[PDB]
Amino acid sequence: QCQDVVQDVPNVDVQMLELYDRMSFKDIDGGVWKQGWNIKYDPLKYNAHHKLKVFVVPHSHNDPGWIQTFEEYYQHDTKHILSNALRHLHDNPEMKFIWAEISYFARFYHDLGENKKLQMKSIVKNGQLEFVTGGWVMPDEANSHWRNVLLQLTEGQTWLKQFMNVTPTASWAIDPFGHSPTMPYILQKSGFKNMLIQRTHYSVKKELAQQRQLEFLWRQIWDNKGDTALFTHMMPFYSYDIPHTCGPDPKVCCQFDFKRMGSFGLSCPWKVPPRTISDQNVAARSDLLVDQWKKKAELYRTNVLLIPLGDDFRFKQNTEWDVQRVNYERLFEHINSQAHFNVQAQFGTLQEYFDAVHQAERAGQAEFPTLSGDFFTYADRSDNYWSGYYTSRPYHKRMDRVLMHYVRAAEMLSAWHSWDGMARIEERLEQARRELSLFQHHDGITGTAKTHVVVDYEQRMQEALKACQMVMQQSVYRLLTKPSIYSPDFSFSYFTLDDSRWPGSGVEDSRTTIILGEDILPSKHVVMHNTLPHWREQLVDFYVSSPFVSVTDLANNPVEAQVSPVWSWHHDTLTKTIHPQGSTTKYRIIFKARVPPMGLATYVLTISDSKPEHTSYASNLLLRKNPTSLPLGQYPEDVKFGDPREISLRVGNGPTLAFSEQGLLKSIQLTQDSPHVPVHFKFLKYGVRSHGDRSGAYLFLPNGPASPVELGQPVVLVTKGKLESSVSVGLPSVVHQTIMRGGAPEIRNLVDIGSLDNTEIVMRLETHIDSGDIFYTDLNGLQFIKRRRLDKLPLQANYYPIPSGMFIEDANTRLTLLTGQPLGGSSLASGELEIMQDRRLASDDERGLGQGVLDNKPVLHIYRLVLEKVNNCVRPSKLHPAGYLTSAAHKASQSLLDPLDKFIFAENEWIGAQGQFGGDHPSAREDLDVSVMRRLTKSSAKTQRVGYVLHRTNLMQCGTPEEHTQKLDVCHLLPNVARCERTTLTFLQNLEHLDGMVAPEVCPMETAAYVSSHSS
Ligand SMILES: *[C@@H]1O[C@H](CO)[C@@H](O)[C@H](O)[C@H]1NC(C)=O
Ligand SMILES: N[C@@H]1C[C@H](O)[C@H](O)[C@@H]1O
Ligand SMILES: [Zn+2]
Repeated sequence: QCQDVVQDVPNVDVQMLELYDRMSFKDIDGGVWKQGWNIKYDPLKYNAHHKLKVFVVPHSHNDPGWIQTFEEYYQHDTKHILSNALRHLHDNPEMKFIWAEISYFARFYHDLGENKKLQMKSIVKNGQLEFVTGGWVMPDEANSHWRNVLLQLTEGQTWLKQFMNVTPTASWAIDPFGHSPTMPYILQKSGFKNMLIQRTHYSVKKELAQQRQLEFLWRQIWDNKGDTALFTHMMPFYSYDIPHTCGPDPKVCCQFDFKRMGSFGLSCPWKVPPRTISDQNVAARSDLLVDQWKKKAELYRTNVLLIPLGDDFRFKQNTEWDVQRVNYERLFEHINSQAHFNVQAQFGTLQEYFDAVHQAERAGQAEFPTLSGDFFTYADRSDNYWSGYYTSRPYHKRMDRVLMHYVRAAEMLSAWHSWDGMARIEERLEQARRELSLFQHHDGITGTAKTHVVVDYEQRMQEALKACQMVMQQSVYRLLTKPSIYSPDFSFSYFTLDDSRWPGSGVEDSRTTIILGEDILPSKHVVMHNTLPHWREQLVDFYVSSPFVSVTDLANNPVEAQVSPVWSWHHDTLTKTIHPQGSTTKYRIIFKARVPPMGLATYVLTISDSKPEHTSYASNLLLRKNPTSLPLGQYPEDVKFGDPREISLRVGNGPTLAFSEQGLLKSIQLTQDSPHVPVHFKFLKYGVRSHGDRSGAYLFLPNGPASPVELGQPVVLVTKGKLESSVSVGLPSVVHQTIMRGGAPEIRNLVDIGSLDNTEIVMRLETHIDSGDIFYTDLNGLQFIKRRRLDKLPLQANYYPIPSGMFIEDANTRLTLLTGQPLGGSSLASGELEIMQDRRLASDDERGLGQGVLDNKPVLHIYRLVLEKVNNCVRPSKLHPAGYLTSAAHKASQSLLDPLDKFIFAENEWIGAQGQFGGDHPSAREDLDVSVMRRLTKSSAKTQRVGYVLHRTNLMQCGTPEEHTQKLDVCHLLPNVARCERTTLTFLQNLEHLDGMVAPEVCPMETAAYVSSHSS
């Protein structure tokens, strides 16, 4: 039976929200362990029959971009680290090394001669070089979507299986800025047995260390039974560098970083340098080091101790390999032979550490606590909370979500067929997956890299978008053209993509107008794709060169349509106002597209000489004092003008929205009867401190609560149509738009912070919902976690990642804000929600980036706003740490992240065109998604294989029958199935051979992967 994820509160030893409520977070000086205490141990704890086993694990943290680009670091540092690791591990059989970032390792290995490839394979096979995690990168855990965490994990592990014949089962995450339970969720479903984390709040490290709870079985917050649990090691100290990994006193541990004696340009800030180990000092040196090790061991439950030995881009020079290796070997020889220490120390790997810990556990020497929750928001010291990077470089955060969807759609659309090598499908998909995967790095999507590195990530993602477009349009042409007519040129553009929300109106004028005319071209085919596994209707829009356009399906049935002007906003330097201009040569046509599950639907746009029967025209009202005319070319309705005033709008039988005279929402009425519920949007600004620590790309250090943006008398544009209405207003730094299509409104903000230095712009919602101190935010687009706003912590500590949505509720009412981009946000008072839009910061914030954030560019942020009655919903109890979306909020999120794709046929006539693809595909319940569909074999494989990742969310029961759907069996989506297997989520291991070749659907909050084999 499926676990109930709502009604049983798991019993765990440590529940992070409960721990937060209880903890006092006092920042006291703990002595040499600044954020701890003076650790004491009983020397008689170890003896001949109970020794301390110490694993020193050499490592090198290699950022795939940060202060230099990926390729710059590869040429300057990483290729030398890997070349010298190969040499020194080969020559020194007891030395060990771990490696995390497969993007760099693949970059290196493919440039090796065969002789060196063979030597590399041998030091991996014999266990000297060990891959940890084996993702393409070490990803951010706050802003990343779980689908892209899995994508990058799969990209790295598929490479490693192919070329190194290994699949890591231990994860190493020493640098992401706070940690998410989405990681153990994905890793445990991908064969992992152990993971390690580091950047958790210094007060959490102290609290868990005092209880010896730094090693725990980390389960998901809803998991009563514990089947999601993954053994997790949290490192105890302030950094992963050598001063903070040997033991609690960095002034002592720095003396054991043998790269700091001077010739390498490094030194010890605690003013005592390392000394070369010799026969004359090894006993004293070992005394000092073993005492640090035994203090660190006090914080953990077994007699097996992990000592990382590394730092950023370490193990580069041959002289550095020698100075670390030779000095540690001298220490190990002395320590291991001096019975009075009762220690056995050696170089080891991460897996070796975890294997020895679990051998101790099985021998009955330790029992580990259970834990649920997350580790946000991180602070490394004092009040320095790392909530700034939840928003930094928001243009690229939004681009991540656009590319996420494009990769999914290109892999799915092209998976239906096998393609000849000449089509370059696999090549373009590999490039797209790798550039998106690279951006999941903890200096990519986080917005914490130097300006020229951000430009490199953007250029890579632009090439990845172009790759996706090529694959998608080739696939649409093949899926919708009569097979005996299909005659592809794999370099040709049969369709171009039309995307209404990226980069966005006002960000780039990149959309193509469909040009129709009696003397050039009467009509145009367009095609919509729906990547979701259920039938979808959704309004779509295109630019057209006439307002007199009508739409038909490919059975020539008329489709109701609305035409609206194309409005653009200009900051007018002559009048010093922000106001809209309408085009006099292009127009927007909007209509409802109905598209099969995982399918395609074709429509035709036809010009006529006059208003067509099934096309209506929106009215337009410009509210401002001092108006001037707004001609619209051939558009048949004249614009109307008026002074600023409150206005109300309703589309279809949907909610009625009321707006202030400044163009901002004031209330929502859900039904014709019901109350006008206050829901007010407001824009505010945070500044930066003029004394003490400055906000930068990582840190948010506001100078108090936000202050309202002074709005003046902004110009408001109201467009009212049968199918779509909107209110748009030109505010300082934001063109804010509320769009209504008959259900939950859509909000679009065109955010241009301009030259406003030391400013963070926030969008706040004010309501009467009696939420108190509780609010909910998501983790990686996968789950919603309960937050409690703690007044004992500063403002910036109450900011959390908002990777896809947030909500507040009381007994009767909920307000959910869904996002199309990860941003930071909070609820700083009962009834409020707020989300940061952009931040422009002049100073560096002392974490090594060496710049502020002064490279802002206009970005179009998108949202959905769902106000709902929830008193009839079956919700978790007050003690449950999770929350769950309603059906309407989940569908609104899907509308933002995986919209219909739109294709415009590029030539004048499409011969052989077909009207639909996928009409026979099952329309699966609403809580189930086909997150990934990917063909895993090239055309030369006799047995083709297609992989699917199926995710089922959990939606609240609120009494809507909402029913009859068809079972989805992904293993029968392609014909001639010969086998169906359940696999790990990376597709790399078969877990179950399935009866009747049927892939079962999954339980709420579960994710499974299946591979179908076809003998076609
Ligand atoms: C891959 O490793 C497995 C595990 O022992 C081994 O049996 C197999 O032969 C290896 N494949 C090769 C040799 O590349
Ligand atoms: N350890 C530092 C943090 C910075 O953001 C970059 O990821 C470096 O590795
Ligand atoms: Zn890093």
